Amino acid sequence: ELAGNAARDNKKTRIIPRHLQLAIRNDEELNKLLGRVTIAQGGVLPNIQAVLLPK
Amino acid sequence: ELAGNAARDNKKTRIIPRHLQLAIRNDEELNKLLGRVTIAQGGVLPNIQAVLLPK
Amino acid sequence: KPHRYRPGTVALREIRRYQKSTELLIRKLPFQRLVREIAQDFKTDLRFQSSAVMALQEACEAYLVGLFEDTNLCAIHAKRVTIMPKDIQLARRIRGERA
Amino acid sequence: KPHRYRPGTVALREIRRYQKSTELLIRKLPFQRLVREIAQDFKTDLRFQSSAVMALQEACEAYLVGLFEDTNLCAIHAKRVTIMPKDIQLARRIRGERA
Amino acid sequence: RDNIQGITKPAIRRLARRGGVKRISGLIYEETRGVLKVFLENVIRDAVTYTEHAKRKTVTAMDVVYALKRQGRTLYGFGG
Amino acid sequence: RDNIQGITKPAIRRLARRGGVKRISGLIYEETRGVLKVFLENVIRDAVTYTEHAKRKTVTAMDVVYALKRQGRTLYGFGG
DNA sequence: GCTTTTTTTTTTCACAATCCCGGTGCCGAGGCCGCTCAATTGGTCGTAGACAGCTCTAGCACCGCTTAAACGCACGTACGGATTCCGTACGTGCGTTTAAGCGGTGCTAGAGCTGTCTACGACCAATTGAGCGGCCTCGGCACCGGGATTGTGAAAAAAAAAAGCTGCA
DNA sequence: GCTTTTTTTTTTCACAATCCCGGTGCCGAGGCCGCTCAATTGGTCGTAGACAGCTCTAGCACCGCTTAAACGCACGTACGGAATCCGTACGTGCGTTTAAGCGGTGCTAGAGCTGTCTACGACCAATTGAGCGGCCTCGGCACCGGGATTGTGAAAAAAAAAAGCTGCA
Ligand SMILES: [Ca+2]
Ligand SMILES: [Ca+2]
Ligand SMILES: [Ca+2]
Ligand SMILES: [Ca+2]
Repeated sequence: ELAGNAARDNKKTRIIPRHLQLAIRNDEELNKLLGRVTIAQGGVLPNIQAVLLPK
Repeated sequence: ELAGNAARDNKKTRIIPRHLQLAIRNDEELNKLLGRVTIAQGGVLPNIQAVLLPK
Repeated sequence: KPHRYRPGTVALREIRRYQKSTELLIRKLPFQRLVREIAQDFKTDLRFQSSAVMALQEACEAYLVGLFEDTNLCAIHAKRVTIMPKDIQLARRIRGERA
Repeated sequence: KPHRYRPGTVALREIRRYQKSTELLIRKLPFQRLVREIAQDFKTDLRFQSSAVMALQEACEAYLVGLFEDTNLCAIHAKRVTIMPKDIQLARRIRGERA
Repeated sequence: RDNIQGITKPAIRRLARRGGVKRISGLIYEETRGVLKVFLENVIRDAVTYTEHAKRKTVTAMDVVYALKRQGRTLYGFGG
Repeated sequence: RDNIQGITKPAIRRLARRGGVKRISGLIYEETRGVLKVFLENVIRDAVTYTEHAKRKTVTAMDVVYALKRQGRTLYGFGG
């Protein structure tokens, strides 16, 4: 359901690893269920520490 | 073997939980084997970080 | 003059003392009441084996002692000697306990 | 009028780029030869399904990326923006990888 | 009652000492109570779960040992 | 020379980018190589054990998958 | 209040990243085959486990006193953090070199299968000792008091050191 | 050069705390005992995996071309770490307050065991359709191109703070 919505948001009719990764890691509970799991070709959530940005 | 040595070194005849703990954590291999194990009434190895000591 | 140790000297003594020892450092009763109190949220009118409370205490204190080691390393890493909430929080974030 | 970006600006562009992508970031062949090289030390004349070496890479890259996230916090925690070997060492200490 | 205060300041300081801590912020003590509580809730919830599955009205040490093993925090010496 | 040097400074820089790092000491590139070698050592050791146990001279993907699960780093998509 | 430096802010240009076109082309989703073997149906039969019913363990609560431990304040050192300051370790952006990747061919180790055979484990029943719960001694450990040793810290010596004073070839 | 002054440095010197010792007395480690239950011995049947013998998958060797990434190096900005400085948060120690820990008796919920019986899963065979690899086709996604659009910085000239100047209260 969630990965499908991630595919719909990227104008793709096909779910790919990234779409599953984005579904799982933006949802609190799934993320926790699969905390110790790596999703192949999943990548990471766009996230830059605040002190690293410019002013 | 190792828990007996810790006893003898404490001037004691009978192994106790401490003696096991000392024996285990002072051996690199056993400490690995039982890295996620808690030995009740074991206490911790004396270990004060060098920077916290007076000059 | 009345004698006085400098700040840091008794702190080190207390360390040597408690690291030498194995006894539990939380007072058994206030802990037991806390165990019963939390346990009510899940199920009321619960009994506890005495050993179950001791097990729960042995486990709590080993967790927290351990956590203080990691915390003390995080304070040292930021060139501090004093532990702070952010030290505990970082330690826990790295351990994976907290997001 | 030769154009120049300030130190940090391209780094910030690279972060943004790489976070958005999912493609493996180590060159595959030098990786494959490293897997084969280390595999010898346990058993000689070993063959590898291509998918086996790909699993190993997918694995190696996720773990290291993850470790960099934890390392990065250790640097920031010590009021820095530059990661250093001691940051990696604290991280792995707290994760329970090394003693 | 309201027993979390029963984890006193000095008792927190004692644990920290065993953990090698020399100097301790004023803010640590409430922060630690939070962690300790979170820790207990999780361990106990699983213990109680085991108790309820066994159709019992009394938590055993095994319930707690089994719960602790479930949290990757194995405990030896209480029938484990 | 060492295949470990085949994991180049630019590849390392990319990995740390994906992990949100902005600025990187020179020393890290060796340090990283150390960690990575130890990581592979540990995972490959256990995989090959599964291979030697299966009486094969070919390490399958599954061999790695079981090795990565044992090491607490479960892996999806490769015949899990 | 003024001048004299440096900030911080505000206002043009530049360069990548992106959306929106449009068109093109490749292969792998997607779904249709046609068995096939693994799930449904039906039936018989054992025993795992719900339930009652009982024992009797251990969990609970409650009083009462002692004393250690916790609680709150006064006091003050050393700590954390803010600033300024300097050196060069890193990031940037060029050109220069190199080998990763692509696509293709050519070999064959060895994964992985089929079929046959039997040694090796489940199964059972009789046998029967290793291991259990119960229970009683007795010597190691928990505890105490008292002296010996260790270790900290303040203020008072030894020494070193670092400036002011005199003469000085 | 040497005297004076000054911080270090170093030694004495009290005092708190922690360590060893023997003496004491209590309680669970330890071993013995008698019974019970699970291990062994010695049967038989059955098949699970070792083995040979074959197929043919996909893992390795190797070559040649096209860039794209890796590699040095010239350059400088922005970071790190050092040093100084300072207010107050935390440690230490004091008297005062709390309530844990102690032992005990008194009560009974419920954990736990035993025996009964029956509904429910195992085991089997005959049935048969869902799920299986195996194929074959088209549109969804890579890709290129180009040219807006939007974003995101750098730099350069302006619009405010910083320090420094008085002299001056
Ligand atoms: Ca400081
Ligand atoms: Ca016994
Ligand atoms: Ca077979
Ligand atoms: Ca198919």
